[PDB]
Amino acid sequence: SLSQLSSQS
Amino acid sequence: GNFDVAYQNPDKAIKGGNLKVAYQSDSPMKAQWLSGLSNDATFATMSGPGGGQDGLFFTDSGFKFIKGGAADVALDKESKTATITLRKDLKWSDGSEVTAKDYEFTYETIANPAYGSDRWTDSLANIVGLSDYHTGKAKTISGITFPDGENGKVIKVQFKEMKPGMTQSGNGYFLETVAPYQYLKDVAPKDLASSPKTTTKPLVTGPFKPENVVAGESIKYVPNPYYWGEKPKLNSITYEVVSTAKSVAALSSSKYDIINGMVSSQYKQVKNLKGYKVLGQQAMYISLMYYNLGHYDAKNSINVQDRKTPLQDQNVRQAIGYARNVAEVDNKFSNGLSTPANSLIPPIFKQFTSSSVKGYEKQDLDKANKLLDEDGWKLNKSTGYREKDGKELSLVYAARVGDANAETIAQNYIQQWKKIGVKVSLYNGKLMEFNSWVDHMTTPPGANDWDITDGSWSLASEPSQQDLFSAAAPYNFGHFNDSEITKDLNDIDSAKSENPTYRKAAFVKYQEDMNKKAYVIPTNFMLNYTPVNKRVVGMTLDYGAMNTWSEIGVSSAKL
Repeated sequence: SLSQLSSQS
Repeated sequence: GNFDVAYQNPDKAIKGGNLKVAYQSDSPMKAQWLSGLSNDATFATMSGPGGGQDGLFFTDSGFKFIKGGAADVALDKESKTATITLRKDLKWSDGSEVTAKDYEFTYETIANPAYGSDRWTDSLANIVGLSDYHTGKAKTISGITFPDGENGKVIKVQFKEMKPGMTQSGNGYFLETVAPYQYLKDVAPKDLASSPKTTTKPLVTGPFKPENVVAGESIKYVPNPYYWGEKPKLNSITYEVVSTAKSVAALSSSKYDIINGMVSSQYKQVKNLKGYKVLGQQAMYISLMYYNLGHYDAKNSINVQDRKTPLQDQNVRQAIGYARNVAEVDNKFSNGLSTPANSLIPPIFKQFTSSSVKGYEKQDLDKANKLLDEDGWKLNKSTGYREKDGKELSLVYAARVGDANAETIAQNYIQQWKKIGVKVSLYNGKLMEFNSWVDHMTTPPGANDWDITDGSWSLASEPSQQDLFSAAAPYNFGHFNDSEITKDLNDIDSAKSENPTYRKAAFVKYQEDMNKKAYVIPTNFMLNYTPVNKRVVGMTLDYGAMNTWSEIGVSSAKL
């Protein structure tokens, strides 16, 4: 994969 | 805990299914089909049916590179190289051949600053003649070579030093995607990021192609006729958004077959819903608490730790970390799907996790109270907040938007910080919307007016964290710079870390230094879940399942 920003918490 | 990773439907599939997928997100689809120009998890997932942003390599269940995918990659220690071989029958969706230059173009779309990408890393400087190309001292990448020309199917990447993560995906020492050079070459490098040819009308390599793309909403996938692998069973997949408030209403309505990325708190509501099987896996994920400790100088690509704040003192960082009652929140709201984190490495990389590492998973008001008293922050018994040497201890908390509990959780943490004598207040007296949060943190140089914030991630498939926290990293949103943490990050990828006993230790030290230095406070590890409708066949979350989009199908109408 690759590093990706999430909306989660 | 333990779910099913695959829904094992014995009912065989029809010829022409119309699958209806969705991803939970309260912000418009930020559609970008070039891996190197994108930094968003919602669209990483939504690009799946179209070859997951044009990734080349198949892998096993532990993300180790295997043969069989769009390309193979042959590492060699003596040469210090990676020989990448494109399939002969690997073409783009318009029918054009995928060849050497397309792979190499991916390196240009990141390394060449004209395209305005955020994804360069010191890791890429490990490739020969690539750093000079990046700074503009050489007009080509000497390390990257084409044994049988630009139209040929072989690329040879010569490295300076080999690295231990090179056998695994997401390592960041070499790239794993292609860009359609022919289709894009005549668009101005600076224009590429926002061009329709890389947003609304792209070329793809995956099993399905985007026939239509409704910007900030949806994609209609139909089978890509020029796909190398198996013929898909489905006629068309629609991948949409799908907000948090309407997710359950959509599942009860049976509007979607699959909904990826649902918040942990909606699981108790979704479990009860029949007509769906709820799968789940260990999420490749981490949530954090950032401290603004400086800025990023882009001219010199470097983190500078220069922001003036009490959070520059190690004790204050720890104290604020020890205050939080995460365990409480996770039990009260997260249905056993989020576990407080003890460190930066999530359990999915089980080799490198260890319960010898204590972090901030246990509430310790009393230790925090001390830590602050011992750094000259004395409690003002009149007001109940700590004052040091004139100034009151107060910080701004850039909390983000989330579920129906989002608001209650943020105010809960203020109480906790109030309990240890710190006065926290929300950024602009309101919760922060995501896309605006992204801009505020991700855009250089860095905002000036926030002290604390939260920040989630879908991590790379290789445990090394050089892209997030290295000195040159633009994804270091705290903007700390510490020669010891630079040494830890580096020692994990050292020649000595080929021996996995050694690297096991290098990762531990990293995790213990990173918790002790407390520049970032880890919040939650997380177990994924996806509700799959009972009519769907061949669905699975199994990593190493390399043909899910080809083998998946339906059986009529949804339950």
